[PDB]
Amino acid sequence: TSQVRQNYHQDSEAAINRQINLELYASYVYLSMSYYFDRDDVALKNFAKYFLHQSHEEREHAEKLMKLQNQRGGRIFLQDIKKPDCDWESGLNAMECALHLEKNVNQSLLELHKLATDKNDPHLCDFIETHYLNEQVKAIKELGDHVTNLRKMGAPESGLAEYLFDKHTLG
Amino acid sequence: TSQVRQNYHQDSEAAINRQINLELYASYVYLSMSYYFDRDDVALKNFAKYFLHQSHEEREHAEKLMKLQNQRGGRIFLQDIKKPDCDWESGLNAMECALHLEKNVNQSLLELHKLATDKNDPHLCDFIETHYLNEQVKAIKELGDHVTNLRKMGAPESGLAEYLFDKHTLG
Amino acid sequence: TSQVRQNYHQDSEAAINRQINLELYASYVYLSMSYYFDRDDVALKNFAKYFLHQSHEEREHAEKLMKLQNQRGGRIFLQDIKKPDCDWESGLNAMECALHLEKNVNQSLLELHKLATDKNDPHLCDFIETHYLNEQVKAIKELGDHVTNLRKMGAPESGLAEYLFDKHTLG
Amino acid sequence: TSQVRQNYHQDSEAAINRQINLELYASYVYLSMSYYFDRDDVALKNFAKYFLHQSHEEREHAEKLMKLQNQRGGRIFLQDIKKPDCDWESGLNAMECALHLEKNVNQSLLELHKLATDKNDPHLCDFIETHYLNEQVKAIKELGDHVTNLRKMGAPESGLAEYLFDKHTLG
Amino acid sequence: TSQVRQNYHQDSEAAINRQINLELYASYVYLSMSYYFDRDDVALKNFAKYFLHQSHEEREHAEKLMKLQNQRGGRIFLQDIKKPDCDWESGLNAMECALHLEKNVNQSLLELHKLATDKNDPHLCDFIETHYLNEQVKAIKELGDHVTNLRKMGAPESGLAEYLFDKHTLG
Amino acid sequence: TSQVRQNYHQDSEAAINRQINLELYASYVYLSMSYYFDRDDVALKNFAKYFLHQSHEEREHAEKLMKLQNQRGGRIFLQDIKKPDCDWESGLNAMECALHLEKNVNQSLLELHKLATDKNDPHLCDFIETHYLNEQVKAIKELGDHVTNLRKMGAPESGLAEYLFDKHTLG
Ligand SMILES: [Cl-]
Ligand SMILES: [Cl-]
Ligand SMILES: [Cl-]
Ligand SMILES: [Cl-]
Ligand SMILES: [Cl-]
Ligand SMILES: [Cl-]
Ligand SMILES: [Fe+3]
Ligand SMILES: [Fe+3]
Ligand SMILES: [Fe+3]
Ligand SMILES: [Fe+3]
Ligand SMILES: [Fe+3]
Ligand SMILES: [Fe+3]
Ligand SMILES: [Fe+3]
Ligand SMILES: [Fe+3]
Ligand SMILES: [Fe+3]
Ligand SMILES: [Fe+3]
Ligand SMILES: [Fe+3]
Ligand SMILES: [Fe+3]
Ligand SMILES: [Fe+3]
Ligand SMILES: [Fe+3]
Ligand SMILES: [Mg+2]
Ligand SMILES: [Mg+2]
Ligand SMILES: [Mg+2]
Ligand SMILES: [Mg+2]
Ligand SMILES: [Mg+2]
Ligand SMILES: [Mg+2]
Ligand SMILES: [Mg+2]
Ligand SMILES: [Mg+2]
Ligand SMILES: [Mg+2]
Ligand SMILES: [Mg+2]
Ligand SMILES: [Mg+2]
Ligand SMILES: [Mg+2]
Ligand SMILES: [Mg+2]
Ligand SMILES: [Mg+2]
Repeated sequence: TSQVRQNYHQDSEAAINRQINLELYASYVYLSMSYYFDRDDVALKNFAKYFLHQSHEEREHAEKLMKLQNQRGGRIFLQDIKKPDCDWESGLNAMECALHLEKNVNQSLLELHKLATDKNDPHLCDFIETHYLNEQVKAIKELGDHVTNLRKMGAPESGLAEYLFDKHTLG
Repeated sequence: TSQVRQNYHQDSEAAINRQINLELYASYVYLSMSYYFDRDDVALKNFAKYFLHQSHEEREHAEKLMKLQNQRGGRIFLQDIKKPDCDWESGLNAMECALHLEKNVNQSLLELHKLATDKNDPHLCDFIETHYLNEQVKAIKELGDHVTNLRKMGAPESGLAEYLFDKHTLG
Repeated sequence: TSQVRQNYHQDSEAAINRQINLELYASYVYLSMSYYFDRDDVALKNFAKYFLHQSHEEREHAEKLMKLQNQRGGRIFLQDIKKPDCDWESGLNAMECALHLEKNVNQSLLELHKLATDKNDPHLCDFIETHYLNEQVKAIKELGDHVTNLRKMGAPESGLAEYLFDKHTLG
Repeated sequence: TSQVRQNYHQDSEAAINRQINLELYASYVYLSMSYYFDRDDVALKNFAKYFLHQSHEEREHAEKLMKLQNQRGGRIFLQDIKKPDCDWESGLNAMECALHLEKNVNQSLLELHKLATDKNDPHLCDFIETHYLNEQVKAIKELGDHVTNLRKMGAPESGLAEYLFDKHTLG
Repeated sequence: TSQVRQNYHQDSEAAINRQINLELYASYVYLSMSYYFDRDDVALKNFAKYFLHQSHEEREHAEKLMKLQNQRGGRIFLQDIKKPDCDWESGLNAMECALHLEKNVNQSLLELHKLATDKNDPHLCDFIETHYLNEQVKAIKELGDHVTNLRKMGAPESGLAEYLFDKHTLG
Repeated sequence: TSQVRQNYHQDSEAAINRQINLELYASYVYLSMSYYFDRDDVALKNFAKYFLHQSHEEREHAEKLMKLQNQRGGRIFLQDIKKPDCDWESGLNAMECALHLEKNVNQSLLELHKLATDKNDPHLCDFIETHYLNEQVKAIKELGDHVTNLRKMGAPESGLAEYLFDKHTLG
């Protein structure tokens, strides 16, 4: 029992542990997407850099939830990080799968907030709002914008489209 | 139907469209107040600059709600911007009408927040808190302070009062 | 009756009030065009910035006519700002509608100048020439140039065209 | 009755007055703790500076709640500041009493937030979250860390422990 | 019994403890005066800053007497800080009450010096002369100067007077 | 079949995929060790920073083997990252477990080199020598040095030992 713990429910402590695992899974998916574009048979350098930066951001999102667990007096509990569920076939197909991943992560964060509201934990509500909810909203909007451009340009059939998008939008 | 929309109720999307129209109406009122003080028969230069800056701020408040509608996957819907409801007769009477306008805009924002709370939209609650609620509180306090000074100085009878307030408080 | 008024006809004072309303209407149309390109299903960032800058310019054109009314001893009279008359369907269709708007605003300014010539108001003629007539001529030429490029590139069918125009001409 | 007051309940106005008194009491306790370490029979200079800085922070927390009362149109109501409830016997015993004080102040702030939630005051909820709740969480964690180090080093029996902690952790 | 104590009488040690309490009471009175001028129904910003600076100075006067108690080998003994004895009704009435407070604090310091002279404590006499007696003389003179200006200007009836004093003398 | 592949055996391509998984496992172990020292009941800040830096280094070791797979024309194949096998009980016990981990990673790299020598792959031998073998030798030596210091200082019984090591060697 922690000398610092106060107003922190056991169900919130477990939900934070489940959230950490998800953030580490998203980092793994973005790492797989990055090295697919570094292959000699795909070769889109800016797509690779974009997905590698997204992988590093998800690892920072996980480390800050681990900081929070200890700040409130909970105890961290880790599980296996699952292999990504997948072949990426093109620049367009990868951005669409990244859009569905960020919407999944956003649904979990909204569920975590409902729980923290039921347990009357206002410090935890503000933590989630401050550091996670507008970041997901901005990230999902950006991926939607990217998917729209690739399609209007002629992807996935026009191989010229993904090459020029690589230079102008990601470059 | 929007590929980015998530946890965003149709009633919240309509209430945001109504909010935009109000912000544009406040910009119009402040523009009318500014050019009344630029008249040769009134001639208070610092009152004119103060009200013109307030007009530009309300236009920025409107553009950021239009940014938000698109971020969440809603669709903007515009209506006519009504002519201001009015003659401004003095520096004091104009500050009192500006105080009643900012309290009207604050009542609408509080209603928008109650709705967003009923629909369990925590990203929208935090958006309103972060960018709108303490700004209205600071603005209403400032106008109250200004009205109190003009009255204690002898306005609207002392024409010396509004001249000296123009130089010391707004100058 | 104004201690500063001289050689300033009542018909010129009313025509200036009508001109102000038009400038504010053009600002509203350009604001609607800007946020259409910020939508997740269109996503042309440079088209959005171009139309937002045009909206701010029309608001400056209106504020300077309000300055002029007071300089000559007239009195400002405001009316409702009408909702824009419209769906924008593409980058090309929006530039064509902007070209027709700037030609409408130019026809009103030419009518205002004919009136000021009939009333032998040479200060008002020079004001319109100095600050409004070559600006409309330059603006209409620019929009004509933009429309010509989009068509020759394959718009509105080639979705690649509007993407590349966004980067090279507006970027 | 205040020309600026809006959506601000009498029960919230009284609870804010009670909160101010508590913040001033915490400043007084930290001032007593500081000068105990400045005594010739204790002589821990860095312990004295640490507790004096904590006293100044609590006085800033009180002044900002007094600013808030006036911002919302309430009226400040002051009571006597009670003498601290105490002999501090060592560096360890003082950090443990500071940990219990910061947890008491946090329980009052959580009660104030529940009240503001019942009265549907969202500006007051965000004020408390922004400026008070993560500060208490960070402060309680820091004191827990300090207590743990002193005990593991051999306090309160090892007089070497508190001397070396003074130089390395607070120095 | 203190290894450092020398030529320091028990009656001087108790009189220093009583002096500390008074300095903390003066800080509390100046804090109440400051936030009265921050109210929306008074609104004199420079009066508020002046009284807040005076509150911080009285807290420094108290901390230096606590430093002195320990320097000479005495032991600090704290009592409750009483609520201020009061409604401030105007800028003039507040300066007059501040003038009577600083004369009360000066009478206590003169009594403390008589005692230190009877006990032949020359280090304590010089301490009081160096750090306290000319400061009270300068402070009382300044308040007398301020009261004289407000009255000659027409206070408390002329509300213009306190506004202009706020800008010129305190601004 | 890869247009760039040359002198690169299928058994080497699989052994590189197994090596990647191990590097990611070591990053996970070092991340768990870091947040154990950030707990309020342990509180060794420099131990936490040391283990977090080691976690980031192992992730860089993995990304460079993924770069190498693609450089030679192989294809990356990912597996689940296993949860760490463990309670860390003290600073000493954690350094000893880190020493055994780095010796395990070194045994795998030596096996990978024997295989690359059997298949006469000299580019792969030099890659492993250049970027991995002296790094493990330096890392194992450093951990041995750390374990020796903690024991000679009195760990795990002397809680003073791990505190002072935290400040002098890691600080
Ligand atoms: Cl708890
Ligand atoms: Cl939805
Ligand atoms: Cl005329
Ligand atoms: Cl109210
Ligand atoms: Cl003595
Ligand atoms: Cl081969
Ligand atoms: Fe991201
Ligand atoms: Fe994330
Ligand atoms: Fe404003
Ligand atoms: Fe607004
Ligand atoms: Fe233009
Ligand atoms: Fe124009
Ligand atoms: Fe603190
Ligand atoms: Fe506090
Ligand atoms: Fe918030
Ligand atoms: Fe003073
Ligand atoms: Fe004093
Ligand atoms: Fe002297
Ligand atoms: Fe390492
Ligand atoms: Fe490694
Ligand atoms: Mg599996
Ligand atoms: Mg935010
Ligand atoms: Mg009407
Ligand atoms: Mg909330
Ligand atoms: Mg804020
Ligand atoms: Mg209509
Ligand atoms: Mg010209
Ligand atoms: Mg008592
Ligand atoms: Mg915060
Ligand atoms: Mg009493
Ligand atoms: Mg003498
Ligand atoms: Mg002197
Ligand atoms: Mg297992
Ligand atoms: Mg080498």
